Amino acid sequence: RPRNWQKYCLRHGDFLSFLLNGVFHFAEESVIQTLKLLNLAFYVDMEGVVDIFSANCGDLLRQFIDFFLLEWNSSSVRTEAKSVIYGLWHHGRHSFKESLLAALLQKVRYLPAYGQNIVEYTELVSLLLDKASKQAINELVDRCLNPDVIRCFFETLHSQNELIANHPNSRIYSTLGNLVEFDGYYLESKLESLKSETKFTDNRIIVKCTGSYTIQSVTMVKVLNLYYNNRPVSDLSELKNNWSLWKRAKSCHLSFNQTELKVEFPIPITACNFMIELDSFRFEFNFMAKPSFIFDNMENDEDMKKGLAAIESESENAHKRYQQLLGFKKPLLKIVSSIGETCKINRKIALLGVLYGEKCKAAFDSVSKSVQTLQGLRRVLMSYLHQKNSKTPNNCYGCATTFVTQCLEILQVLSKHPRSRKQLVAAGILSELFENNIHQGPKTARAQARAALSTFSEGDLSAVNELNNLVQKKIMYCLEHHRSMDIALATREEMLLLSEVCSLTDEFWESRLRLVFQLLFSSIKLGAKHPAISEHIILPCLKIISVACTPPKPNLNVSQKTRDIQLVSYLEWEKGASYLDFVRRQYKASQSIRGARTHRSDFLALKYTLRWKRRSSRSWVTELILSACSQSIRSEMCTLISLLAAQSSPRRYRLINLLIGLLPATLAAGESSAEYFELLFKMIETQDALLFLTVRGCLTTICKLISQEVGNIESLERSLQIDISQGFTLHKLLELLGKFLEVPNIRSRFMRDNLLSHVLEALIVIRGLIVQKTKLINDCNRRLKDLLDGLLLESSENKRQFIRACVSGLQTHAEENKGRTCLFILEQLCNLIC
Amino acid sequence: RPRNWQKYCLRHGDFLSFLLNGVFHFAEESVIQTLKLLNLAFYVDMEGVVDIFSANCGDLLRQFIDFFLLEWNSSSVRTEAKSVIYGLWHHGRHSFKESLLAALLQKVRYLPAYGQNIVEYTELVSLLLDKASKQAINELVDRCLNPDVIRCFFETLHSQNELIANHPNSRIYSTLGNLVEFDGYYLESKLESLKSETKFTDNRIIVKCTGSYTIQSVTMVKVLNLYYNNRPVSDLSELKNNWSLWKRAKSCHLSFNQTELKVEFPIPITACNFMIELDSFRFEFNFMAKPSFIFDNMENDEDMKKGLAAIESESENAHKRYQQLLGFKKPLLKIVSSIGETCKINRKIALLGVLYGEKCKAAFDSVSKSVQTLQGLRRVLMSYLHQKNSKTPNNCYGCATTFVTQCLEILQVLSKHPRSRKQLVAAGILSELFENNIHQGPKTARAQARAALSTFSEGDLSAVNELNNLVQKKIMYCLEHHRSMDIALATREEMLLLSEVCSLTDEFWESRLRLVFQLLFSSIKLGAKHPAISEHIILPCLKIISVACTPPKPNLNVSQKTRDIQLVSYLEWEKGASYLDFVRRQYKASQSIRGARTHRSDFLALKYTLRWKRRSSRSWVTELILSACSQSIRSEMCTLISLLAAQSSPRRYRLINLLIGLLPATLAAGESSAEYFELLFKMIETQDALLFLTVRGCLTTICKLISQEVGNIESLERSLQIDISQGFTLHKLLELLGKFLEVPNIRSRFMRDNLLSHVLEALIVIRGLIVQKTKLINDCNRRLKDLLDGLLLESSENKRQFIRACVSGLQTHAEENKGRTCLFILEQLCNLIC
Amino acid sequence: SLKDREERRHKSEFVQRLLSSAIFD
Amino acid sequence: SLKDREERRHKSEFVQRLLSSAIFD
Amino acid sequence: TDEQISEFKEAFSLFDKDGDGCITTKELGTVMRSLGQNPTEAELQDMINEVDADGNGTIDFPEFLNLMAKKMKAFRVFDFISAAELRHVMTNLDEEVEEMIREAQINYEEFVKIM
Amino acid sequence: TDEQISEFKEAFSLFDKDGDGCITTKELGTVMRSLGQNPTEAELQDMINEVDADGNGTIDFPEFLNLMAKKMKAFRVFDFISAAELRHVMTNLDEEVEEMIREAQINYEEFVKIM
Repeated sequence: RPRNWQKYCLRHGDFLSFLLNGVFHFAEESVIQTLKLLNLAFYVDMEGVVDIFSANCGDLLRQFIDFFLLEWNSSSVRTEAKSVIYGLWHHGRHSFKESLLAALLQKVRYLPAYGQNIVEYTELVSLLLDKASKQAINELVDRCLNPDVIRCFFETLHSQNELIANHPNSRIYSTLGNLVEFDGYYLESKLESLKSETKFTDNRIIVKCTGSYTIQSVTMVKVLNLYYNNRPVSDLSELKNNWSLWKRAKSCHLSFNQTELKVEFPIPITACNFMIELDSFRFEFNFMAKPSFIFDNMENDEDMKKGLAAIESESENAHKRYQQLLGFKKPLLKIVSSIGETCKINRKIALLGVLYGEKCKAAFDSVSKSVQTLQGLRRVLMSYLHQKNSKTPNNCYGCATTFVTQCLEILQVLSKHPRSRKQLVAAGILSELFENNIHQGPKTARAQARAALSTFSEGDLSAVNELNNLVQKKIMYCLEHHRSMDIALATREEMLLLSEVCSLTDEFWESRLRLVFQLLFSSIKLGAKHPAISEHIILPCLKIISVACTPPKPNLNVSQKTRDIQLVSYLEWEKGASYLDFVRRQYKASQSIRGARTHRSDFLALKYTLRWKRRSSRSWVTELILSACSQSIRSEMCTLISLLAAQSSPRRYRLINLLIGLLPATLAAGESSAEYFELLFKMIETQDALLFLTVRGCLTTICKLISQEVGNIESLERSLQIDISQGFTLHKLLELLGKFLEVPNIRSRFMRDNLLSHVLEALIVIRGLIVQKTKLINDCNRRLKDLLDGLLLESSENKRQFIRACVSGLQTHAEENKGRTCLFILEQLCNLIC
Repeated sequence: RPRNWQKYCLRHGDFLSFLLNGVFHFAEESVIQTLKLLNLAFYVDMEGVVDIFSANCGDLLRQFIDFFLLEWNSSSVRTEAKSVIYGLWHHGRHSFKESLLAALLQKVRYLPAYGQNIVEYTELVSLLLDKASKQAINELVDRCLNPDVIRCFFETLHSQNELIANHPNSRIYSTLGNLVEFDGYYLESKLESLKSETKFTDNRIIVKCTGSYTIQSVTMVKVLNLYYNNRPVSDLSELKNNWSLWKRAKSCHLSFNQTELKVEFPIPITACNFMIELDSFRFEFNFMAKPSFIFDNMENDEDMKKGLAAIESESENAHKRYQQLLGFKKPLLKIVSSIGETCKINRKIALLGVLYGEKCKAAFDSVSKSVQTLQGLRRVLMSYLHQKNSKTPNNCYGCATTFVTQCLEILQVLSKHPRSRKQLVAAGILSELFENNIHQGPKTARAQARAALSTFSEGDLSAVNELNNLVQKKIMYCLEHHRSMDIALATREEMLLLSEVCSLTDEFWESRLRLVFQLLFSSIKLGAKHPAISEHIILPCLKIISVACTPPKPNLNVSQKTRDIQLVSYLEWEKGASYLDFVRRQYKASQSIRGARTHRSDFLALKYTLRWKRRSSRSWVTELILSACSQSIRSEMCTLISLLAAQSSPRRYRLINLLIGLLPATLAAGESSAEYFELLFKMIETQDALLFLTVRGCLTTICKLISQEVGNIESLERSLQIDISQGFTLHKLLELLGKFLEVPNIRSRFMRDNLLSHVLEALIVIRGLIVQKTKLINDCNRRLKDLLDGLLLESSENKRQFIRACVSGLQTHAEENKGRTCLFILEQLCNLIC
Repeated sequence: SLKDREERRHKSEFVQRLLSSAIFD
Repeated sequence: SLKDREERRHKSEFVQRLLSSAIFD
Repeated sequence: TDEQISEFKEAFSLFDKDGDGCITTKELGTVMRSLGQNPTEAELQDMINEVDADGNGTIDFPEFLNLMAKKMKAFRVFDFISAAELRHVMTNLDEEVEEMIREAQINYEEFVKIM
Repeated sequence: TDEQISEFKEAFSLFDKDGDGCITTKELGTVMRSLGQNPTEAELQDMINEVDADGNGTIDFPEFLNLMAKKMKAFRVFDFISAAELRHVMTNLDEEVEEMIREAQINYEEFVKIM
């Protein structure tokens, strides 16, 4: 019942002050009970009860914070202290809210020294500083926060990032991470397993452990008594005969023939030596515990003498283990430097794996074990010394990495605050993030850093300018020297960053679009035929542009007419023309057309002024639409062409003309022209389009292209090279010709123009082929004879004209003494006549 | 006897023309005998005999060249043809020398199509064009060579390098090479093992092989007869009963119980089916042979029908094998792209090894086997067709690589020719080499390319300018973005290139020295504390500068006096001052000093004009001499400092002053100051140097530095951190103090200045240390007490002054109620008194 | 909102005109 | 040759003076 | 020209599916575009209501010559055209202006050569 | 100054190994350098032959004051010094000259302040 406890605290506020005074000296379990009681006290208004912590001018509150949210090495106690502080913040007076959060932010300078324990503190700080009757609370938050706190945040972040970057082992860690099972940074500068000595008697078992162990329970005769002591001892003889040195932990009563007994200790017992007695009437004793360096508080000077001897021995052991760690570090450094120079594996990484994961791990663990033993003995030593006479920053790679990772989410939180945002960008947070954080750290850290950078860049000018400047410079360099390094690895993170920043719908989409266009054109200019550039730079640029061009799926005459007017060209736009200029021009044109003397004159003036601006400002489609390197780029521009043509009929017709102009280039592309031909077939699906091309003389173009291709194949007949895909382009040309012939008037024009000579000659040549006779070639020959009989069946005038063509062919080929061709045409004439 | 054969050829020149006419149609063995006879003919002057090859206006000679030095697929025949051509060149008339070498260079455009067979031709060409009575021969060489040949050389080199660079698999090959056992480019677009069918009879064994095989000998009964035929057959039944189809190769006679018989064929027999008969009276038949695609010349149309059927079947087989090769290519491409993302090995390279070395090799070998079978059948098919009716460039990565590698040595040869050198640099050969060849290819290719570039840059201006421009730009970029990529891999080749080009003793060493200085200062400015930059850029720059500064091991007053005059400063030199200016200034100074009114005025004028030039033109030692990252850099600058001080005494004294000024900085360096302290000890080895420092008050500086260090260690006493190397800097300070005290007058000044208080206080503090008590600390304490008794033993006045110091210390420490310090000084006083 | 949808219409049309100009200029 | 050796002497001395100037300037 | 009317008849016959000498009012835009012209849809509708007075939906060959005849068949608004005059015709709707005039004072002939 | 002669005596006594008040002619360069001066070896030999007239190889304290006394103890060759005058004194042995004069016409006082 929280409420009754709350009234009891209200009427007995002196009790909670006593608990708060004592909790600094309680042991961990009573600490937990005390903090639980405090949390339930602040579950009713506790306005008057909060002022207990402000005693001694807030010294008690600061001691609570320091001892609890930072110093104590237990996640649960830190989380519970965070909850207690949150309850204090919720139930506190306004002045107490300021005082408590001031106690909180005063530990910023000491935060880096505490390792991973700062997580709960920082989550509490983020929850408290978050802006949510609450106007006054935000006023307290604003009053308490001062620029000094943000300055220290930035300074410690910069210092830790500098430590990580300037670390001698940064390159070793980066190389080893991608090769071996990387799970640490070791280059930074049962009863049987616990026992070391054991003695037995008629009914007692005296055990000396390898060290101090804090045992919470023991699981394994009528009465069973357990004894323990944590006095370091050289041998079990001195403890065998001195019973006064044994402390009775628990007494357990066993039933008859009880094979299992679980003995749990309400308070864990720390003991280096334990003694188990079967008081009254194969044993396996298994203990759940941790290694402990909290040794018994020594009481005399002999104990400090033994402690100093232990200091010397463990220091020598640690020196030996550090020496072996270095001696194994040297070959590890040797093998790492040889990476990049040439069991189905590279044996170098095998040696690296053995060295790093097995022996270096063991050596580092032994060094660390000696280290922790040394802190234990030294801590108890100075404890006794202080009783008698009455956190420094580290270079740990992992600790710095985890602090940086958490500070990225901190910056992501602080970025929504405007004042802090301006202060941080002025301090140079964007350049720091771009240079170090987006390239280094785990994936979660990289995502948090990119999100924080995006939030910082939102709503602020010249931040986008500097960001695009760095991105453009580095990517453009990678473009210029692409043949000498990994374009994919160098520009993956920055390409992703440009992708995410473009998705932002602030007012500065225009600059990002400008950068995308410049990158795309530069990549086309320098590395259009290069595979990596096309796959990793050109393709993302095309994807971003396509996403920009796609309309998200949910007066007409005026809108159509304004579409006929070209408002902004690319040349004008690259030089500084804005979308605001575009909308202004469109609005003026729409008004002039709606009024369409004055509005007519304005319309004409706008038309010519924009035309003359274009003239004053005064191939990549071919390069990328038939790029033999990648099908993805061809498909992407096919989609772009379809999207453009789907909006305007005249633009569609210009696109058809451009595509038809590219038909001769498909001869060299071969199999690469599949996407272009499919796009063409989709585009000319209308009979009007076919007739439009027929008027333009495209049928004759198809005929001469077929003649050129069959001549090219005939020239390859003398060559022994056999290409399986031979005749694919000729196959598609024949398919397009057959599509054209499906219309009656087109077939009439075909017959009238006497173009039947070309198809007969092609039939002769491909039937005469032997070496270049592939499956596609045979299919093409089939389709030729199909067209031939299809034409012949229609009418007698076509038969007469085909006879005339055969007669002329017989003349020209007999003057060339071509026996087989004459035989073929004679056979054709015989087949038609009979 | 070469001479008699030569006279026989001279008197029967018509015989050699017959041999030359016939050799185009002879089989390979008689070809070898004919070319051997020709070589022996040109072993006496053969001036009149050479003109045989010039028949038919050199058509016969060109046919010889084409068929022999390029087309024939045998290394031995090509080498022998090269020797024959060299003999023709040696014994030929001048006009014939021009004609024969013109026949040679006419094949430049066809060279790339012949693969590795061009090696012998190119060695012959290099030997012939090499400049060695020989003036006329060089005249013929100059007349025959034309700029067109060099232009084609450059064009084909550029085309092949573009093919290699733009190859879709270039990145895959580069990545796979450093990970897997890379021995090929497969991504480019006994009796039992030979037998396929076997039949037996009472005394005959009829064997059908899996294919055509050219057998030179057969090693395995009274008479043994061997028969063979190369007619392709479906089954052995058609050959079992038709004896007329078997050709008798050899008949062998065996002794009684002969277990081994080696049958060698003077002319190799090509056979798809062989028949072994035991004519008269466990057998293992083992044959040495190669797979052959020279099938029997078919004689009828049924054979061409079977050949066409074989074409179709083998084409289908090749299509299936190419499909399986592609299907295995896809996962290989998948795994390669995942390289860089995290059995003791990375399993990704295990999969890559299996895929690439075992299955891809097998698939590519099967594809190639089908391919060669197809060329065999197609070649015999068109052979029969031509009998009845009467080399294209490839994208092979290996072939292009080997051609490029050989062309680098070609350019290295051509670079010694001045005209070709100017033409090639004008064409842009240096930029091509620097961009592609120095970064790609095998080690031998890289060395040859670097040597060719060095020879091209020798003796030509602005070539060094452009080379230093590229090197500076790329290395400077790598410096700016060092935290984001591999500095070691990016700049290794260019650092090596700068190292080799600097070793050249042409006139342009000054520019290279300028570049080295700029790179060193930029690297110090940006990445002095970075490990990779210091190890890979700073260190090579220091090494190059040290090599420049070292004098190669084999009026004096004037030379010494001119050394006192600073002629050129670094600030003036970086702005454009030249070594010619240095030598001119030195000569003028030497003349003025030798004449030393006019020469005195010139001397004074030179002094002040250079001083004022320096004024008008108007830390790294500290950074690198104590750089904790690398001992190599510290040692290198110690060597440089020694080299500089070894030449001039006043400069030596300035260096001593600078080094002593750096003494306080050694407190933070700790173990890093070993090299600096050793250099100091070497430098002050003279007693004059010690007294010089004593005059400068360096003894008091040592005393206060010792006090500061002991105070710093005392402050670390409250901290539990234990550093093993503690007191090393204090150890070296004590050692330097002891070195100073060895001089009697210095010790007298020490005692007079009452500095004994500092050493006693330090003794007290370090004897009071507990936590920071390491081995170095104990050794330092020992040396302190040693200095104490050493001072005390000398004289009674020192004892009195030490008593005074102890009295003052007792006063100040008793006012501070420091019981242990008072106890220590009381013990010291008791020890001296008694 | 309808105004936002119309603004996206204008933006898509503007970038489409940019592409057509870059292709046909 | 003696002239070449003397020239190397002058070159080494010149670069030594360059280093001393770069250090002490 | 005679070749012009010949090619116009050649194009007209292809759209003449049933051989009556008339094409549908829908196909006028397609046939007119096939001959090199690019009239806007508003111009297409202007043609359709001017020629199709009777509303039969067909256009014969003699009329088909008429629509394009007027179809293949400005200086005074900016007026010589000086820099300042171009500046007012600009503002109504300096270095760049200088570049404009330099590439193009601009009389009628240069103005024509630059359209 | 009195402090100067005091420190000179302090330095002199350290080189006075045997306490006779005289130092060897070898050590004069070292003692003189220890006091802040940097005389060249030619100047050292000039001292040695001027003071060591008797050739005993020793120099007493009163003489030791004399050598440095003259040791701690030009405008007219370039002559106000204009740009042109500096150009002739240059050629005997333009933008850069302008930079020279600007950082330094140059009278005696600026000339002193810039040496």
